[PDB]
Amino acid sequence: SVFSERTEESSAVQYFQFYGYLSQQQNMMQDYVRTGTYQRAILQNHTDFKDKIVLDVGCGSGILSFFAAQAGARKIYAVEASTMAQHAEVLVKSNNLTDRIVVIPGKVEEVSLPEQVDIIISEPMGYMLFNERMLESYLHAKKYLKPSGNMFPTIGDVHLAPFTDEQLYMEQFTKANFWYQPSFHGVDLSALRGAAVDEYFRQPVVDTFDIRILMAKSVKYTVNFLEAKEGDLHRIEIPFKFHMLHSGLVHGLAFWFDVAFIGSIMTVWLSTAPTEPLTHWYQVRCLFQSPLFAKAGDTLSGTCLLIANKRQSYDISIVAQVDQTGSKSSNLLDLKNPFFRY
Amino acid sequence: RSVFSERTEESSAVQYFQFYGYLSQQQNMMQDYVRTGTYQRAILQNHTDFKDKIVLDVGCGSGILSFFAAQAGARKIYAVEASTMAQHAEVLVKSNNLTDRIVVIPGKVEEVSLPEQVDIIISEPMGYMLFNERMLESYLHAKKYLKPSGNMFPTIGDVHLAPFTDEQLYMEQFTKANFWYQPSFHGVDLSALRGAAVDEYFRQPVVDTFDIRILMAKSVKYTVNFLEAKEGDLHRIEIPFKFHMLHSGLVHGLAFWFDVAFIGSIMTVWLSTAPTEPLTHWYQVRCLFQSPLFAKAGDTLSGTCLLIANKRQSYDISIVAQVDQTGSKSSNLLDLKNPFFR
Amino acid sequence: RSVFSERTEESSAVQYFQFYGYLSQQQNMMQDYVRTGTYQRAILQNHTDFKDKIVLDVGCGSGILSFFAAQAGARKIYAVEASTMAQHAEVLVKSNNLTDRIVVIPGKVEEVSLPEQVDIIISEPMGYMLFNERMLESYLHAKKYLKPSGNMFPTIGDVHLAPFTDEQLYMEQFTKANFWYQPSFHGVDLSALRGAAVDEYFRQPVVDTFDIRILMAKSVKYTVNFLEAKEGDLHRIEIPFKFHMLHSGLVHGLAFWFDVAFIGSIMTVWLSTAPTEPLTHWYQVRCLFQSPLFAKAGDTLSGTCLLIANKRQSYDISIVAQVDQTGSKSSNLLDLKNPFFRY
Amino acid sequence: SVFSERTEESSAVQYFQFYGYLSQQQNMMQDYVRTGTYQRAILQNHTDFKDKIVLDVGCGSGILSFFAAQAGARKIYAVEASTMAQHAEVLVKSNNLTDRIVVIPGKVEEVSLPEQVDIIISEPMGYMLFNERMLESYLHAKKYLKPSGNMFPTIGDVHLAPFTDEQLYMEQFTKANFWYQPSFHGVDLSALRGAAVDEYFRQPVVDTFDIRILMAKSVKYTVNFLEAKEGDLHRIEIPFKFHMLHSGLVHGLAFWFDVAFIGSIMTVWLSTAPTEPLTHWYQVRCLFQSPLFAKAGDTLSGTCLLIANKRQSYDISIVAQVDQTGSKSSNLLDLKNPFFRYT
Ligand SMILES: COC(=O)c1cc(O)c2cc(NC(=O)NCCCCNC(=N)NC/C=C/[C@H]3O[C@@H](n4cnc5c(N)ncnc54)[C@H](O)[C@@H]3O)ccc2c1
Ligand SMILES: COC(=O)c1cc(O)c2cc(NC(=O)NCCCCNC(=N)NC/C=C/[C@H]3O[C@@H](n4cnc5c(N)ncnc54)[C@H](O)[C@@H]3O)ccc2c1
Ligand SMILES: COC(=O)c1cc(O)c2cc(NC(=O)NCCCCNC(=N)NC/C=C/[C@H]3O[C@@H](n4cnc5c(N)ncnc54)[C@H](O)[C@@H]3O)ccc2c1
Ligand SMILES: COC(=O)c1cc(O)c2cc(NC(=O)NCCCCNC(=N)NC/C=C/[C@H]3O[C@@H](n4cnc5c(N)ncnc54)[C@H](O)[C@@H]3O)ccc2c1
Repeated sequence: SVFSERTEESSAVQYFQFYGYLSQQQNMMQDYVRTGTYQRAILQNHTDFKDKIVLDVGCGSGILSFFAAQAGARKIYAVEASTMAQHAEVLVKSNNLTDRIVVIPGKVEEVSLPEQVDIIISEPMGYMLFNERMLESYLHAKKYLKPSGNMFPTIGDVHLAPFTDEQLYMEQFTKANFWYQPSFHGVDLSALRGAAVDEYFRQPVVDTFDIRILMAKSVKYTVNFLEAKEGDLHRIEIPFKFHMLHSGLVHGLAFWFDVAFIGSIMTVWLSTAPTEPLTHWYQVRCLFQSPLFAKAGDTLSGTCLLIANKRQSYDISIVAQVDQTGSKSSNLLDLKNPFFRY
Repeated sequence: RSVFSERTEESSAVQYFQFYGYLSQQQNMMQDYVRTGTYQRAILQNHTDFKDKIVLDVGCGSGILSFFAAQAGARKIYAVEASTMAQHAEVLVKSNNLTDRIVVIPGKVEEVSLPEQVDIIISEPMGYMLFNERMLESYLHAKKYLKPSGNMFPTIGDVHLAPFTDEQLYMEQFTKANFWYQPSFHGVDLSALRGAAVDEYFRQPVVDTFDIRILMAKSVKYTVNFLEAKEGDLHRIEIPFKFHMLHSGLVHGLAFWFDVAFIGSIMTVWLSTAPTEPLTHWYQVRCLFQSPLFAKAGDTLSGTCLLIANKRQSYDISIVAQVDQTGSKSSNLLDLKNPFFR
Repeated sequence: RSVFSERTEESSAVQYFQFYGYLSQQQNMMQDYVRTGTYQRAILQNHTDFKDKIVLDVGCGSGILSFFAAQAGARKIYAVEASTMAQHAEVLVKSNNLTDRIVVIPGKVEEVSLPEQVDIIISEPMGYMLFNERMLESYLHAKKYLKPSGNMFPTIGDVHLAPFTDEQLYMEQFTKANFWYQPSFHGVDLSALRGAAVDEYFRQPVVDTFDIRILMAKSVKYTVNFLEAKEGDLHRIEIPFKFHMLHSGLVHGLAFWFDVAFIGSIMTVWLSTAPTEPLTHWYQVRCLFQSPLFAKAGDTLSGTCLLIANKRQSYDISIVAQVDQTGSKSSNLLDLKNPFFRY
Repeated sequence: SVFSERTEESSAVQYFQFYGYLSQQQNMMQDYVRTGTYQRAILQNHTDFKDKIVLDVGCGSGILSFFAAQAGARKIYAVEASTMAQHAEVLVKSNNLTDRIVVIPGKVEEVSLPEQVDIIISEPMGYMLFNERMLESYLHAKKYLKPSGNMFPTIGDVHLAPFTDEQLYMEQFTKANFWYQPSFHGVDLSALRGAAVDEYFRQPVVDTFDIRILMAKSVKYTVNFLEAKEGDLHRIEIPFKFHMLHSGLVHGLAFWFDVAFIGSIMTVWLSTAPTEPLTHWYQVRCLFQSPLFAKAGDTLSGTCLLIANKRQSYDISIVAQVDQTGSKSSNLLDLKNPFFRYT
């Protein structure tokens, strides 16, 4: 299948094992911004659901399918590949909805659906939007979507902005300097210090921060889920030209995302921005190896290149320069192995 | 088709060795002064066990124990390591001018070939609750390279189990599970999953430390003598216990810690992870009962702790316990692979 | 087959009047200075409502309110009491040389005969949560003896409801019920009864006091006007509510208190059992939800509190509540007759 | 029936309602002395149960029946009159014992059993042993007992001893003196002071005490359950002659009880004595209206007369004198209305 071809088995096993835990479902469900917004998006756009056929991609415990049911869906196919599928079945029976919600265990790339659907619902967003590569499963599911069918969410906006955080930058060196000692219990560890620094710099930092560290208005990269193909997410090139609002050292780029549910009655937004209440997605920061000095009114230009890998994540390549001085910085980061700093 | 590969799922092995490939994890272990200092003291104070001897270091990581063996006058030390840390160990051996004495051999100790038999094996094979990671088996497997009358460091391991009362720990885990009691979470009845949620939460061993005043009886000790034991002995570990209750109250579960002893020619040195001793990176481990047992001071609490090895480099733990005077019984099944770090 | 006997099981009536027969219980009530002092102030400061008037004292107990009516210049006071306390009231009337003004009439006010109509009725008919004991109906029944211009003291009653958060109260009741979770209590599996145990514990309204900082929204008020109401109005009491949440958190249930007003010709005097006011022997009452509802500040929590009168001189309480924004719902059934005294 | 003839309906309703609550079962079950001793008595005398037919009188949740089952009983009839019967049925099913434990709802005086039993088990003891008059239901149940048959418990011993407790005595007057005031909000209450004192003195005091208040070795009254007839408990006369071990004022008599399970293998005792760990039976003290002065070596003689009433309790008459001085005291107490003093 399409899933198996783009995914290493060792990664898939661990991934679905993780999503098998009720504790993880509870964690997601307790995020009121997440759960409450999905409910509002679905219920306030009830005419998009009333007597319609629905597909729920990666349904977990089934919450979104129950929201679809509350909004009057005739039939809902809830697909889930983890062992959570069996717990969803239990809930469907206990809530007397066996006639309306049909749980289908398996990958959405592998299962068969009996009929085409009017609307697809899912929560395919990982850290930095793209992590987990579930957006591709969501897009793959459009083979089951009728012409003029809708998708919830309809679009996703990834936001990038440059930040200054001297303490975050310096912390990498302080940690690595453990190895810069000539007699640790009689052993000279200094030769490994450079390797430790490299290791810490490969890790994107998952944490939140005060918005006062942001040095320019964000640049937005939009994926329209109605129009996009799976293929569009294998190589994601995000050019940026930031107009600097403050002078100082730029230590890296900060990432967050919004999604929009574009219904017939209204558009509802779910934001993970640092200006908004914290979600279980937090925000993500990728450091530069060396900070770039910019003055207010300079432009900081470059590219963020995300290359999909077989571990259900991305290799991140960031190149940036201050156009006025020609000072340049790169970094290469492994999105699969983030540092949780919070 | 090696012994390691036969008892280990590939997905588990990949993740395991990836984890131990990170310098940050080496640093974490090395910064435990009780662990690093005690290993150094054990080796150096028993220098005649090392002077002009051949040594095998099983799972050497960064190589620290091999450097200690060298400081104590070892003629030759084979340092085996299966993670990518092997390459960093090589770097340190060169940078410390010890290429004549320390030979790094990358690979699993079950798979590599050594040119000669050794006088002594050194390792840190202990995981959480001693047994986790199933590295004790690799350590014992390595005895095929040990000369007759060869020694092992550590020489023996003692696991200790004792009943505890901790209402706050119990209520915390119970309170989390009770999230799934709600009849109307955004209009959805979750209560059918409540039993399954409780099972999941109570299946997790709790890794943290505690005041010794929670212990309700003198510990029971199970000893593994590394000189005598075979790999096979660790596939199924049955630990009988009969506790003489020193205090009345609710027993919420069993607490576990371990000591190891380095039995040298000059002296015996102990490394203890007991709650009476300074904290180590092993902490201590508590297995909760789903329902606490009431006992009076002077009652006996008897039963069995059964550890069954699995292919994820850990153990399924079965605990059966009863208050003999009343016949109040509790049985519980825990997944040592998925601990809760408090 | 009086009105009292028809609405009341004999076993409940026996126990009820036996309880109110004890001097120790009278002392308990009389020692509440807020209660005794406020009744005295209401009566004495409205002396022209009593001066040379005929008075009925419904459920007079030891007779204290009748003595207050006498101090305020009443010509004649009929003091009705169904418990054996009637005989102790007679003793006090003689010992205080008021035999010419206070006439004790033993029996239920639904059963006795009074020789004439009265200008004003006085009583303390309020139980826990106002309605408990169903004495408000005896008080209203007594209006058959009231002249057209006639007044009532108290004149009106306001019941207040507000949502509260109290994790410790919730966990306490839950922790007690969880005794019945054990799979091996001396070798016996009790877990099949766990649901029934929880129902039983959560069916009990909690009588005690609390800090007002647990209240999560402004109270909703339900008013009974004693001058206008009929006995029948109290058989089924429906209290709708729509709370505008002032704080985010888990709502563990609803808190209840009441005020009564003595609306006299000279002034109105209030007796409040609110948690903002000094403690009375009525305390306050909390009905827990079996499962708490999460609300955010600015949500609305709407539903109904339905009180259905029973033959045990109390009410079956039905509470249905939902957070409108999420549709999270809780319904609960409580036995007001069997409260848990937590103080 | 025999139960209905000796019991007022209003008393029976309230009584069985009380025992219907899981909270009350839990209270009793959590008494480790009670539950643990019953289990030990049954299990350590397993040959009295192995393949035998058993009757469990007033089984409540069924715990004693489950102990009988653990000891190898072939069949157990568990009789219970409260709504707890239905909860017991649930536990029998949940513990897969429907083939061995048969719950029979109703009064043991009214139900039918299909066959005679080898042994009766029960917990018929109330406060001071006799309260609740359940001992009579237990004895009544012997109509179902085979000739060889045993009873668990087999015998009950009530203990009486004189005590000195000045603070307990004085406390009655301090409480009553609330009424000894000439102007309580303008009302002279003093006429009721004597009546308040009388009321407090009619109540037996349920709490525990240090054994150092006891002024003489206890006197024992034994009921042998194998031999006694229901009738024997309608009028219980307990003569006493105490040989005073200490000088001082005797303020009343203290009561506790032991029961013995006399099995084939061993005798097991359950004691509620003040020398033993506290149980949910506590101990009971009946005050004298006036204390008696005695010197060490004097004899304090008299009678405790318990007269059964239709409220499932006893009217207690206590008469005592110091033989050397002829100083005499009486008291009359209502066992149905005890004062729970324990804090
Ligand atoms: C190498 O090791 C590491 O370095 C590692 C290892 C780890 O495990 C780590 C875990 C971390 N945890 C963490 O904080 N994550 C944040 C998540 C927040 C946002 N959550 C989501 N909304 N998730 C998306 C929803 C998914 C659902 O859809 C189902 N589904 C997926 N695909 C299919 C398909 N094809 N067909 C059918 N159903 C499918 C799936 O099963 C779920 O139910 C952090 C770091 C780690 C590092
Ligand atoms: C939420 O996420 C989870 O679910 C999760 C779950 C978890 O359990 C987690 C556990 C955590 N930490 C942890 O465990 N701390 C206690 C251990 C401290 C001390 N460790 C040891 N001394 N271990 C043994 C030494 C091994 C060395 O030997 C090498 N080696 C092994 N085998 C062989 C072989 N056959 N041949 C050759 N070399 C071999 C290996 O590469 C190493 O260098 C942290 C996070 C977790 C998260
Ligand atoms: C077993 O444990 C339980 O289950 C339980 C359950 C409980 O509820 C418990 C309640 C407790 N205490 C309590 O409630 N405290 C504060 C609230 C009381 C505030 N006092 C009042 N104002 N009440 C109303 C006034 C009545 C007077 O009027 C007389 N009267 C009534 N009706 C008529 C009639 N038709 N005709 C003529 N006279 C009548 C009556 O005889 C009195 O003299 C304590 C323990 C409990 C235990
Ligand atoms: C309003 O406040 C008050 O005025 C008040 C006044 C009070 O006195 C209070 C007393 C309190 N506590 C108390 O008493 N503690 C001492 C007793 C502890 C040990 N109890 C027993 N073992 N009881 C004997 C066994 C009974 C079981 O046998 C069943 N059963 C009985 N007869 C029959 C029959 N004929 N047929 C079939 N089944 C029958 C019955 O249903 C039960 O399951 C608490 C509160 C109070 C409040």
